Amino acid sequence: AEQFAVGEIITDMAAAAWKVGLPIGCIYLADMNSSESVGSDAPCVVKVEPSDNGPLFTELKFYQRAAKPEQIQKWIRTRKLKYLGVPKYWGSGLHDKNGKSYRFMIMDRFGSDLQKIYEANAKRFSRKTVLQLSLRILDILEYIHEHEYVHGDIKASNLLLNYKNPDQVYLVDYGLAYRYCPEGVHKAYAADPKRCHDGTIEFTSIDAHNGVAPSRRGDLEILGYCMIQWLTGHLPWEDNLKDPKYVRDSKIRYRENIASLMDKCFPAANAPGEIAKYMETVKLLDYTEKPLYENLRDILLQGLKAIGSKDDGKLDL
Ligand SMILES: [Cl-]
Ligand SMILES: [Cl-]
Ligand SMILES: [Cl-]
Ligand SMILES: [Cl-]
Ligand SMILES: [Cl-]
Repeated sequence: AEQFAVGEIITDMAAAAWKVGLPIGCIYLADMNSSESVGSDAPCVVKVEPSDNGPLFTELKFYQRAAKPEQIQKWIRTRKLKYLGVPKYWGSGLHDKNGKSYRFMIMDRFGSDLQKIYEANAKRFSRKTVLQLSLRILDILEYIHEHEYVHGDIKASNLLLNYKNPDQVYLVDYGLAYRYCPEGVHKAYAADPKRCHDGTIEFTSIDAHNGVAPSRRGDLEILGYCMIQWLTGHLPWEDNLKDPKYVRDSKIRYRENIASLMDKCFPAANAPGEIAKYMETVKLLDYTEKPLYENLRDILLQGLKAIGSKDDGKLDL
């Protein structure tokens, strides 16, 4: 069931016209309407799903609320950032084909995901790379958290490079993102019966393991586990992913004793102190507490000093 005729022109709900190209779920290259065919260097994609697909509705709502082009540029200029790794929303609508109803959404097109680059690099990323990636992820999490959402599923496969700049990383996939703070009121410490997702097992938060709705501390903890994975090739619990009980137990005990996480993950002494410090600060957060994002970035910046570097934006990939 091909939802589009290749090269057709579709009009979104604001009457913006787009042309549909080849497939890169169901995701087609896309560009502005013109007499030219959509090419392999197209700047957008169009995602299309049945109109009763829950995840695309959720993601679309996130993008409409938090990823308006002007909204992101405004933030970038005011916070004095080089860029912001939240993808831009370009439009959406309803498409009916073959007696079926579909929803589509136009968004930025990206280059490679980090997971492929990570594997091509024998499952290792330098300390330089990890610190530079993570500073930019903290800009992204600060942004989405300030617009009432948590991601709950940060990982290398959800991190894409700017197609035209290998130093800019973007966080994608908001189909199971969660609105933790609707209208400024924080969700209570409790399960959300509308939410079925626990994140990705190896990286997810102790909160999600405990069956409660994800909050901001959860996102920062997920990034902690990513940083260790990226630096070492491994997480302590990776041999028991099939049992969630085991994964949660190891996570809980290692939070209680961060020095033994450092000893386990970086054998023969020598753990990078900024990672331990980062974890210690995240440990301090209550469920509903606003993180001190700039302090977290500072910690990471001390790491860059230690290695003879600076925040020069170079991902080194
Ligand atoms: Cl805003
Ligand atoms: Cl994750
Ligand atoms: Cl929450
Ligand atoms: Cl929190
Ligand atoms: Cl290995």
